[PDB]
Amino acid sequence: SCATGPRNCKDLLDRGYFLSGWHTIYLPDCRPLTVLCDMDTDGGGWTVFQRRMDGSVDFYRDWAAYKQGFGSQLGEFWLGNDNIHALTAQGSSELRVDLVDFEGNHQFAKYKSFKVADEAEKYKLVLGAFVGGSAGNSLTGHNNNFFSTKDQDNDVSSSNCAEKFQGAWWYADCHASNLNGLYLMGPHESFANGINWSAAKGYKYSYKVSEMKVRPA
Ligand SMILES: [Ca+2]
Repeated sequence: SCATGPRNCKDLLDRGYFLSGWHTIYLPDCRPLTVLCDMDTDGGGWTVFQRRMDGSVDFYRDWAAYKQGFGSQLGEFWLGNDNIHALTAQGSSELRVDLVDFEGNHQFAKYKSFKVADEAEKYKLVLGAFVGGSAGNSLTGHNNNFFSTKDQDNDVSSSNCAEKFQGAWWYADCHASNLNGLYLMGPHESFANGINWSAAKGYKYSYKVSEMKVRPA
């Protein structure tokens, strides 16, 4: 129950769950949620809120879809903005982004803190210092931006970034990263509308794998 249950994947790691997989955690208001724990990468204890791997799931979705979450525990998913807010509300959480290209290269980026606000604040990103990683830094430029989807434009562009770049993100005008973009399978001719992390592979290369995950700082 909520009284003794784990709050996140680090609690689960501490209790001896050493394999990655789906486990029940209890959010701050006691709402139970099934989450994916990455117990392997970089010490383990990471709660995964976004996964792309094969293009099986459509990510070009509306506000309601991103709010509640969508996809599959067996594959690709977005955990949901209400869930991500709740998970990052208590304490301080570090963010790790893991990427794999189509050539087999693994790259990563790490940030010292990560929070998303509530729906009233349009799931605004509150991002701490870049730590490092082979992927470089394509998220700091998104700090303090609201989340936007195709049907709800909260970006700082005269354009509709989510529609123009075919994703959903804390778009500014418009992006350095676009991990909820189209699954375009490596090099693409269209500009900046793929699973792009521009500090590493630029605006015309879409990654094979994306994983976004959090753990107590
Ligand atoms: Ca706009």
